[PDB]
Amino acid sequence: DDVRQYVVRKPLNKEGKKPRTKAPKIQRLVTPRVLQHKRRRIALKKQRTK
RNA sequence: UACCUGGUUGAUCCUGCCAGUAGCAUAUGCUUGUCUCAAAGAUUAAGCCAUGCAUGUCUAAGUACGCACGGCCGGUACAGUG
Repeated sequence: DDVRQYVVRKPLNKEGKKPRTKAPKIQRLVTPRVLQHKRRRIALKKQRTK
């Protein structure tokens, strides 16, 4: 299950400022970039063996 | 530029040093218009030190929920600057 729909967002409201919400960047989140990095590492291993 | 000169005697020839002579380094005195370089708290005390400064550092690429700013949509995980 994804965790992006449970990140605690803090509401921001300041005197004279438009209100908004803030969420942190989720660490150790498996993302396509992470899998691509893992696959590139595996491909480098393949290339070295060959 | 491989150079000497005065001084021992009544006079002479010597040994011989003293004193002259030129540079170079520090100091000092007097004087000083232009211009280019340029040493400089070593010598005595590696003595003692008020104060300020002399060592900091971020890229697309470690960690950004500081509205501290801030949007080409804001249920956006993380826009961006930081």
